[PDB]
Amino acid sequence: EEPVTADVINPMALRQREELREKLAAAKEKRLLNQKLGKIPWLDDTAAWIERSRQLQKEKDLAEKRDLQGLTVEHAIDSFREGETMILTLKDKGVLQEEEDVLVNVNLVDKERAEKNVELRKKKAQQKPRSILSKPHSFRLEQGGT
Amino acid sequence: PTGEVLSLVGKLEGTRMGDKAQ
Amino acid sequence: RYRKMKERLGLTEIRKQANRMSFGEIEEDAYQEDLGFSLGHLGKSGSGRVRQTQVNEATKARISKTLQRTLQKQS
Amino acid sequence: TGIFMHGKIPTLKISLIQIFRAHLWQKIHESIVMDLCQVFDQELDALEIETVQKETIHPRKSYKMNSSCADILLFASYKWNVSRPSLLADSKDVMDSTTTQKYWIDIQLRWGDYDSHDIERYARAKFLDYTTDNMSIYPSPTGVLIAIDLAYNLHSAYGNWFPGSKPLIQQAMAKIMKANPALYVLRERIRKGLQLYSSEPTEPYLSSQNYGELFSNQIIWFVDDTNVYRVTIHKTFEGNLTTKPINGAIFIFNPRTGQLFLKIIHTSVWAGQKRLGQLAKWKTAEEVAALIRSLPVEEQPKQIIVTRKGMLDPLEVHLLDFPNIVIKGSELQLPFQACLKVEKFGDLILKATEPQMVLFNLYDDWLKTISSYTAFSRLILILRALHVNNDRAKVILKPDKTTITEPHHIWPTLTDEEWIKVEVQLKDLILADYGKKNNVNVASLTQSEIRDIILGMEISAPSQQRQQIA
Amino acid sequence: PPLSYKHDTKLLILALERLKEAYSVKSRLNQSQREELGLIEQAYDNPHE
Amino acid sequence: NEVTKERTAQCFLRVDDESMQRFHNRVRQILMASGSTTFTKIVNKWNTALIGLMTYFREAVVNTQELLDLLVKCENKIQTRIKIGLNSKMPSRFPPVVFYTPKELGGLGMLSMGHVLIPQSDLRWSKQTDVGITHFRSGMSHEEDQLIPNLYRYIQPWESEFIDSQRVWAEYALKRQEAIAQNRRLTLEDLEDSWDRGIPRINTLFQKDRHTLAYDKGWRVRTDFKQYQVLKQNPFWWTHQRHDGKLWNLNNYRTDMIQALGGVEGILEHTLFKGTYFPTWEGLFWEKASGF
Amino acid sequence: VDPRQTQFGRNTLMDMRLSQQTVVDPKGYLTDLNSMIPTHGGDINDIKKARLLLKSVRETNPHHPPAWIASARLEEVTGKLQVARNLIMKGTEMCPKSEDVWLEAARLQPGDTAKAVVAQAVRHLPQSVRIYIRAAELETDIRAKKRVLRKAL
RNA sequence: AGUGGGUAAGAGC
Repeated sequence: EEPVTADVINPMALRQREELREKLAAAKEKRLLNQKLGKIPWLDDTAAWIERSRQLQKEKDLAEKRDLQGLTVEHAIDSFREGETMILTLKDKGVLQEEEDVLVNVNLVDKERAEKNVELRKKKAQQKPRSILSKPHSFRLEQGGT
Repeated sequence: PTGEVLSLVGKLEGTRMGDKAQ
Repeated sequence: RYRKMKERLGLTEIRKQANRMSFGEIEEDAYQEDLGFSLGHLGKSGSGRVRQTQVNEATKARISKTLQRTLQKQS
Repeated sequence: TGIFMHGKIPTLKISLIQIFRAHLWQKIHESIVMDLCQVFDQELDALEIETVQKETIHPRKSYKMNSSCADILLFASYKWNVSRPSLLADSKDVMDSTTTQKYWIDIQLRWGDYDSHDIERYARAKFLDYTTDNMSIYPSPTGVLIAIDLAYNLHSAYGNWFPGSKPLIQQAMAKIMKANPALYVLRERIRKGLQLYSSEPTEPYLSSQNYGELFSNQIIWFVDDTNVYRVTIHKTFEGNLTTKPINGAIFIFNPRTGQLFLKIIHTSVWAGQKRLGQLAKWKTAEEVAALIRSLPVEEQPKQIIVTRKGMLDPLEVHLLDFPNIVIKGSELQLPFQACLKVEKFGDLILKATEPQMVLFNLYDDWLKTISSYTAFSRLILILRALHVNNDRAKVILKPDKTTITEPHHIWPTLTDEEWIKVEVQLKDLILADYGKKNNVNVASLTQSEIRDIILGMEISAPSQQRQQIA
Repeated sequence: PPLSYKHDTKLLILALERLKEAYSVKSRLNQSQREELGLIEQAYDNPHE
Repeated sequence: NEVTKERTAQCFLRVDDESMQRFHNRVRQILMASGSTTFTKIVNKWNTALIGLMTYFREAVVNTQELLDLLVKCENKIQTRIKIGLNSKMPSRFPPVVFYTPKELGGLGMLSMGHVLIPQSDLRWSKQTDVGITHFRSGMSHEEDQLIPNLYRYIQPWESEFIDSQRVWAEYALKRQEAIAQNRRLTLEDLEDSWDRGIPRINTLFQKDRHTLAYDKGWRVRTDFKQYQVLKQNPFWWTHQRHDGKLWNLNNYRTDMIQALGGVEGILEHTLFKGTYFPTWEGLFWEKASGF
Repeated sequence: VDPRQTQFGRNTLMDMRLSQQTVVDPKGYLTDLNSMIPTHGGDINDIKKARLLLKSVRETNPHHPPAWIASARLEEVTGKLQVARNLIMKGTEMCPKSEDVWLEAARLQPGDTAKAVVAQAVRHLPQSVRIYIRAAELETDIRAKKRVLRKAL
């Protein structure tokens, strides 16, 4: 057929333009910083400074005379038995990852993994197997009460 | 489109050596 | 003896990172005398190491026993 | 294979033989055929399908490129208004072309090249040739042919279209191209042959095979930040289940001498912070670096092992002044977050009104009679048991009322043989509880398996169809 | 070369670097090359000897 | 002239016949010692020889048409050897993307001192999105078939090199003499425009071992005489990277070679990359050798 | 570069902990007025990953002077000596109490700019004396040295 | 212009 010319993806050009944009941004920030940084008798007389120091010394002598919770947990409501209390900790996430800070219990994770593994052992929209597998019950907190 | 390397004798004399370099 | 020989001939962390070459991101050849030599991910961005890969001293270069004997004689 | 080789390239012959070993082409055809069978069996009422049959074909049908036969046959309920044959991306269809009661489906796999990889044109050409071919055998004159270029992962369907078939087939084939066990095997084998990876480098990664190499006279620091930001949640039958944040404890444990360092963090730190997780990570890294700076050079650690993988990045940032201090990740989950479950720790950190740092000796006095390796093994077994039950484990801790925990240390003082008996009882506890959650007998486990369970190994397989390797 | 030469060390370092550049790319070393490298490193660890 | 400041004389340069014979011998021994040798090793040896010759004899190639013919002949020899290595039969329409692809993208990364045209039919790729399969060409430009950039234009002539070096060193002397008075060390900031210009490249001033190198004297003679100690001939027998700096930059050449080939997208279209189903080309790396 | 030459010739801390019949052994916090690790260039392998991580530290802990110092020194050893100045200025606008950031600013910025930065430090922190000594060192004029020292006193 | 340099080996029916 007749195609359409696409933009060429050149990693060298990408790095060069990234460096150029960084340099331009750094120059702009330097100008903006210098905009603020560029706004800053007794300076030479020793006897005048001595007198001023003495007068400041005597002046000093005369003067001396929980509601903060709105995050989510990676568990179901029924996973928590009413008659027991548990400790909920943070879930291990990469620092650079910017997902929601979910809250998690280690014992319930162990139980969920065991039952999931058990489910797999027992097992032994359209196209569910390739969607629910290759493509986590939770509830959010409100003022510390759910 | 043969894939063979052609000799640039008598070729591209409209270009210097310091061009296409910053 | 097998453990010592495996440590001596085993792949080191810096050597393991040396033969890893970053896809797409082209690196300028820092060896004028030979273009066929590169450090790979060693010293290259995206290597997955924030800190520098230290030197495995188990791969230190040392002389033979007979060379040590000859050096001691020539001393 | 369906791959055509133009000129013998012995290296490429070997490579393609290895990639498609163990009859991979036939298995890929089987996987695609069965995925289409399932996706049509799901939508059998909305498409007016009476039934769907997986047509039998020759064992070597996947290689039959000169001719072709039907693989999937669709039986109409009463009548299907087959439209004019067209490409898969052609949304427009002249629906009323011919009525029929069958809809055969053919599936072709090809290894495309640079010049020949346009799968739409290939699909149309193959459909026309096979339909008009006398050697090609098909039940009805109405059907569709789906061609897949594995070398470029390009899928397209050409041919007849009964009502509602185009969107369903488009979505189904997009899903199968995105995810498919046989296709995944093909991708993995190609990646292995080409020897390129999607940024999964090899770094020190503590497992159950190098666990023995840990037991050396070098200085080791296990750093844990699991118990930094945590809350207590309790469920009220009358109202609603509610939470309350509590103090956190960073572990800087040392297996060599049991010098366990607690960084106690008051809840007041998370006052105006909108991202608690990474803040806790950076706080832990800062405290670890400060502790290493505090200690003299001789006692400074050389290996820092973290149970969680979240400390691999921050520590290296805050340990940027200590290059000879290697940091090891731990695939095995050492139960160190459960040490706060000891009655001597949770109360202490919950009534600590200000952040501070405390030292403990997890090996109370055992080092007087056992080496620090045995002390560490016993300690990790005790923590595994405590994380498992925390109730029967407490009972096993004291076998008799004579065993009294003095306030000077944490674990009860017992005789050597009493320690042996408590250890074996705790091992039985752990094995029995693992069997409770895995329906496996204790005797069913082997020595290596029991060691793995104590360390924290698990076995799972949601996609076992990779059994097609065999 | 005196026993108290100011540049007695820089020259040795430069000579060792020049000798070592013979194997900057050699992926494999036989016995002669490894003995040479061992002698170079032993001289580098104890410059005075 | 240094007094009249006029063009009193004209200097015509040429590559010596002995140098051409030596280069041909080097290429011949590269090729004949390739019965059991990886293609990448051969391409790297050829690239090293070519950069040595072109950087040493820049401005002298242009007048030596015999050298141009020898260069393109040897490049064709290398390509023929690689093609024979692939299959024991000469390709009829072999494409240049295999040879002139940078080694990180899986290619051989061979430097071309010649004139190789890329057929337009080799600059088209295809991509499948939800709407369907779309086709892309490399360039909107309506010109002849794409020509890979030639190393010729990516080496600055010696006359320009020396004039630029003199200007840069005068500027550096002025900066140093005006910074001694105000008592500030040159801190890499004002020495950024004049970075890779002077013949004793300014990068050598900022080199890590700039103190211990100052006591290395007579290094050019040692480098020349090194051929009597090492079994391998040194293409850069005349300069030292540490002492003299890097006198050639291939960043622009490889940039324009990636650009001419249609970019990473087209180059990988020529490869099995889309057959690996990798979502992107960014977070990937190679491994030179397998575990076994 | 050393001016003699011619054509032919990090992430620190602030909290330390002292190490010395009970079970609880608390350690008192120790603070240090200065924490200046040398440049120690070449120890960072992934420049981009380290830059991203230090940016994340700066975002998460804006009042941590070691974060700004480490980020600026990483930029400096990288060679981007302008973004290091910008980062230090942002830190000074964010951590006026710690004089280490201001001292790093004086170290990085050229003469007049660093003098103005030290004056801004005096505005924010007129009690610390290290900035005064640094400004005296920068001010080449004997009269300027006298002025800055008398302002300090 | 051109032929080739493009035979997988194996098991008995």
